[PDB]
Amino acid sequence: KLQAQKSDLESQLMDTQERLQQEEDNRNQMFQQKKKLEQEVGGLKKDI
Amino acid sequence: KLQAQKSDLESQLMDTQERLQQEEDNRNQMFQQKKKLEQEVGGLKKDI
Repeated sequence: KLQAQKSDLESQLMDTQERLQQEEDNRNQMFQQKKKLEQEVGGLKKDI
Repeated sequence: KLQAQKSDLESQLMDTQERLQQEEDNRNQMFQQKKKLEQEVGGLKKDI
C-alpha cells in the first residue's frame, strides 16, 4: 500500500506538468500582445 | 531508497502545483496590463 500511494502519483503529475506546459502559451500570448502594444502606442505618442 | 525518491515526487506535487499558480496570477496582472491600457489606446487614437 506504501507503493500504492506512490503509484497513483505521476498520474496527475503528467496532468499538471502538461498544465504547466499549458500556461506557457498564456505566458507567451501576452508577451507578443504587449510587444504589439507598447511598440505601437510609443509610435502613436510619437505621432501626437 | 523509496522515501528519498518518493519525497522528490511529492516536491513535484507541490512545485508543479504552485508554479501553475505562479503563472495564472501573473497572468492576472498581465491581463490587467492590457485592457486598462487598451482603453487608453482608443482615446489617444481618438485624438489623432
